Amino acid sequence: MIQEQTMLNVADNSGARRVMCIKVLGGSHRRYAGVGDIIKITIKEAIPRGKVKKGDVLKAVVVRTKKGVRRPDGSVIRFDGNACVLLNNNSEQPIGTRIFGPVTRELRSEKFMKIISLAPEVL
Amino acid sequence: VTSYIGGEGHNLQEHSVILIRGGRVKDLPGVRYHTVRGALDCSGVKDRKQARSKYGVKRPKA
Amino acid sequence: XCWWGXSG
Amino acid sequence: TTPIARYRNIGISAHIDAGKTTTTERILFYTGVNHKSAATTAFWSGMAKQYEPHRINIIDTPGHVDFTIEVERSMRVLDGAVMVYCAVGGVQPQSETVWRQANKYKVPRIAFVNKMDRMGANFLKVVNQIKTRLGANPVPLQLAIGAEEHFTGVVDLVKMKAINWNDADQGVTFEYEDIPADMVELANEWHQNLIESAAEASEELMEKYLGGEELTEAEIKGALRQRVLNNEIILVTCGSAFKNKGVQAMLDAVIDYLPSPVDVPAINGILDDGKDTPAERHASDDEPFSALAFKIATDPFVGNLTFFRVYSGVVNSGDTVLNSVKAARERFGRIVQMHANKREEIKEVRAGDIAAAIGLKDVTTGDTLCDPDAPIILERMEFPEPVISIAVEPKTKADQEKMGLALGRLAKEDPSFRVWTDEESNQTIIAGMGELHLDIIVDRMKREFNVEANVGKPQVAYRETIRQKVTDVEGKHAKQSGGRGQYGHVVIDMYPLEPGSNPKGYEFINDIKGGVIPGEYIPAVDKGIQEQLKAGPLAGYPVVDMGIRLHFGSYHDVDSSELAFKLAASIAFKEGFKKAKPVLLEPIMKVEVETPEENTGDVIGDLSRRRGMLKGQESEVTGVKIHAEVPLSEMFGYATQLRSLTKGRASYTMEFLKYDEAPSNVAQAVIE
RNA sequence: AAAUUGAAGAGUUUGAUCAUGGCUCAGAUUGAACGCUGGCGGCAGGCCUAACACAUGCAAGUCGAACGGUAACAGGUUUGCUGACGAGUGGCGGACGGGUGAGUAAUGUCUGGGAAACUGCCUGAUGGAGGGGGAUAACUACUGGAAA
RNA sequence: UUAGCUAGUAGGUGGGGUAACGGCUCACCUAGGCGACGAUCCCUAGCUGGUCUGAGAGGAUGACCAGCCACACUGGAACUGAGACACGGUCCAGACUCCUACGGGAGGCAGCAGUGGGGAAUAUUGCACAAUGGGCGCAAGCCUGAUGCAGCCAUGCCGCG
RNA sequence: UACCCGCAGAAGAAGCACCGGCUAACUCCGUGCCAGCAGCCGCGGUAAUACGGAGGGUGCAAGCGUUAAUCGGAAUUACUG
Ligand SMILES: Nc1nc2c(ncn2[C@@H]2O[C@H](COP(=O)(O)OP(=O)(O)O)[C@@H](O)[C@H]2O)c(=O)[nH]1
Ligand SMILES: [Mg+2]
Ligand SMILES: [Mg+2]
Ligand SMILES: [Mg+2]
Ligand SMILES: [Mg+2]
Ligand SMILES: [Mg+2]
Ligand SMILES: [Mg+2]
Ligand SMILES: [Mg+2]
Ligand SMILES: [Mg+2]
Ligand SMILES: [Mg+2]
Ligand SMILES: [Mg+2]
Ligand SMILES: [Mg+2]
Ligand SMILES: [Mg+2]
Ligand SMILES: [Mg+2]
Ligand SMILES: [Mg+2]
Ligand SMILES: [Mg+2]
Repeated sequence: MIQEQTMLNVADNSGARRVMCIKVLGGSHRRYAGVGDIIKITIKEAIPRGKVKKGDVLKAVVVRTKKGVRRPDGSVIRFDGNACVLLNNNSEQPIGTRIFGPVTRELRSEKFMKIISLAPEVL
Repeated sequence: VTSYIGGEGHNLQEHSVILIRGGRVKDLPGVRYHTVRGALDCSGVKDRKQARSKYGVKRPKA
Repeated sequence: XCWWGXSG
Repeated sequence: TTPIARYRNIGISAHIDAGKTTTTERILFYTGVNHKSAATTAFWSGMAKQYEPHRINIIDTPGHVDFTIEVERSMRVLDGAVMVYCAVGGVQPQSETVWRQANKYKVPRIAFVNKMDRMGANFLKVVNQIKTRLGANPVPLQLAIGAEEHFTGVVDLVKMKAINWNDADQGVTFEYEDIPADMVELANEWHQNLIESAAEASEELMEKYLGGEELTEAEIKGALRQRVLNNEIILVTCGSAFKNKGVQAMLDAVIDYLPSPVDVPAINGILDDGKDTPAERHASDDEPFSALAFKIATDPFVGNLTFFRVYSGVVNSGDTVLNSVKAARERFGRIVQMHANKREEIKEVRAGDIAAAIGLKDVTTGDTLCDPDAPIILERMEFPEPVISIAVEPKTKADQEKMGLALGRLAKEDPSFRVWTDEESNQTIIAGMGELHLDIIVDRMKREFNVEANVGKPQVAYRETIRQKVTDVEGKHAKQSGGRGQYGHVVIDMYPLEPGSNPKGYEFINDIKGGVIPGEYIPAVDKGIQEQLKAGPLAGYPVVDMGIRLHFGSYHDVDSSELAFKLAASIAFKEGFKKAKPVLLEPIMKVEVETPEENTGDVIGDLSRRRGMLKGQESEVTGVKIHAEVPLSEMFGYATQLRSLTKGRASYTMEFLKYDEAPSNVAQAVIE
């Protein structure tokens, strides 16, 4: 359940270390972003010489959430942190070339086959 | 830095890729470099038949 | 300033 | 190591969306099944493997008028041509242009009608359109048994047998069967037309046919080859590159009806340099090596790839070459030929074949590569003049150095794309054959090179002129406060000179009489006035068509100096310009437009919508010529609007004519 | 016997002078570059920058006289029977040769010493080399993975 | 325009450890040790035989050839072996890139050739083990981008037209 | 392959800098503090051996100039001195 002001760790190698959701996209009065939801973000921390710089505003896809996801059998998969993969503002494609940490089959859509194929573990 | 274009005609404009070599222009304070003519964007002096190598002018077809 | 034939 | 020079060099040319990429993909599939953009080599026997497997050099040429440059180079280099026509579209605007490019190089061509399966598609209609719009003779080698939804295959007129392809095998297996009786009633008449055309070319077969003896298949096929080489006729076949029916047969027709490298006329050129002696290089290995460079490209893991066509002679690795056009000595190594599956190193390239020489350091597009001994200069390929120009300014100041390198690299690979820096605005202006062409170069500069840029409209070079004459303009410059001061007094008359009176457009009159102004100071006054023209008082634009008269003045024995008189002249010039009526001038272009008669009203109206004034109109056998005088500021992206009005069938040329004054609304806009 | 038998000045501060004092020039050199030009041979040299990133081919294998076996080839439906040896076990090499100068102001290098050591292959000497045990690759059968 | 630095630090005793000596390591004991003959810290740097220049002293330099040192994507660690904490070995971690059927896999040109990039600037994806070496083998042989050559280049010297 | 022999025929093969002094080598024409030149001094505003060109000369030569860099001259860090 990611809302505006939520800080998320970055799962890619774009160079952003921490990001803040500034808007949950996809609806008017939309409140929460879960796994697989695109959110506008601002880089609050970035490594030097990275592909992204502190203050940049761009889209991101939420890949791991502490609230977790629900499976059709009632199973719940939860993580110990909220993490996102930064996406180009226009093409909604991943800025980085590597994905760190597990991801959920919730991202197995056509837009996110890149992320799925690069994740170390998909559960 | 500042460089001196030498010869009667210069084609240099803005954003011109050129090659610079040492050489101070006594009467110009701060100009300690000379543009090389005949190199990259910079061209050779037109109708030059003496010291053509210094000004990068090809041998006349004569 | 305005076309390949040079000119304004 | 030589194939018997039975390779079929061909180029796929058609209107956009016609099927050029689908057809070529199917060509690679069928030739590849027979075995156990960019140039490609395949191997094609017959469908029944009747023909000896021949190398097929296939290039899919781009349909867009924006990318016409590639069609030009392809038609010249490629001996044969295959024109794809959409069955619903028939002869669309671009397909009309590609015909003319083939006409320029006299390239023998056959026609494949694609999209037979599509609804409302008629094979005969497209043949009728080919005869009426392109003014050419179309002969149906193959008729189509099925139409639209009921399209099931393509019938063969020469054998008078229906061909059924296998839907399950993806068209891999051909079948031969009787023509349905409903289809046959039409087939007989078309087969008679095929026979009639073959007889005309041979003349010997013509008398035999008139007597009444049936022409041989061996003899009809021969005569049809004869006439395609003559360029008198075109051969039409129909197929669906999606339903996988018909493409296979068209290839066998290409091999049996198109020219070999030997069949085409030998390339013409200037032997050595000077005297314009005809090179007359015959296309054969024995004659001195001759080649031309087309479609140069760059690879990250390979050296620059320079695609070349060897007309005569054989080139090898470690072989010296001469760039006749650039006067540059060259050497050849690492040649590669690209098959559909892979690219392979080849030690030698026989005449009549195309390959890509990796690492050719001095070879741009349109360069003639020949042996240093016995040099030959084949002419450079036709390069079209750009039709639209836009200003490119880098989004970041740092990108300016990178952008210039990037646009130059794009300009080296593509002849049509041009780059320059206008002296007035010092802006980078790019020129291209279409709006889309410029857009793709911009995207490449961003996607390929790391340089994003801002598109803009070029800044027009405004001029200033004077209306009305102001007399008795006096300018006194005095700086005397102790020691040596500078004193100069000049009385001048600023008048508007006529536009055509003198080449400079400026006249200085030494009307001084007596010793009022010493002769030595008059040149300094003239120098100050010329300097003022360089930066106009109102808007900073250069002054033009203006002359002045110096009639009186004053001096001092110690104070007067050349510099003092120049500054006094500058003061007087400004005062006179302020009172004389200063008007900005807008450059006017003489524009000539060739338009189809139907759209002449639309083009004339568009020119009238612009502040342009029509000065002429010539009706022509092909098109209607319109002459108009239009300010260059109004002439921006004119090609886009002109193409929208005329279905991209109209071309325009322009030349700077004169600097007529701008309208007040535009002139005030320029001042701001 | 012979094996450094080796050291040059000039221009420019002044109206002129002398001193001081810089600046500049004449010489040699270079992993050079550039501009113009270019017949040839011999010999040498050739990323000085990003120890930047590297597509591809190759740069370390060999031994059947260690051993089971013989895939395959060649001879005398078949075999290890032979030549010869794929794969495998075993031995040896792979620490050499080749590249580069990032690090390193001394833990390195050079100069001269030392004392408390090791050392395949090579070499000289003196002997021995006795007699057994268990296992395992390849292999066969089965089975998993797109491949590894 | 770096004055203090050090606590296994400095030494002793015992144990362990290494092929070997040794705070090498550990326990205890003592309170040492270095430093204006510049310790510590900071910047820079492979070192040498030599080279260039200078009458010489000296100054500059360390490309090529030979000796030595160090390094092998980055950081760490061991294994085997006489010998490596190993360029084309292993394990881990990190950055990066590639293959995939999406389950997982793979790699390291500062070898030679070669490409992009940077730069004023620097070469062929050549041939052969014939010679000289090296590895293996009884040898024959095989392997050898060592080496021998060949290409490119007025880059230098030298000779000639 | 080096090398040697036979053939044909002057045939296939010269450029680059410089000339005020320092520093070897001079006049004319254009130009008129402009355009340019320049290592240093300095030249050019109407007879410019200093600029641009022509003729003539000079230096070197398959090279010749220019820039960069090192040492010398610099006793201009002087141990010699
Ligand atoms: N129905 C039908 N569609 C076709 C056929 N050939 C090509 N197309 C479609 O036409 C579209 C454009 O074809 P393309 O090869 O891109 O044409 P190009 O732009 O001339 O290269 C493709 O998406 C094809 O699906 C055909 O024979 N039948
Ligand atoms: Mg296409
Ligand atoms: Mg359409
Ligand atoms: Mg290096
Ligand atoms: Mg170092
Ligand atoms: Mg270093
Ligand atoms: Mg001395
Ligand atoms: Mg061990
Ligand atoms: Mg190794
Ligand atoms: Mg390696
Ligand atoms: Mg290499
Ligand atoms: Mg570069
Ligand atoms: Mg090998
Ligand atoms: Mg003299
Ligand atoms: Mg002369
Ligand atoms: Mg000295």
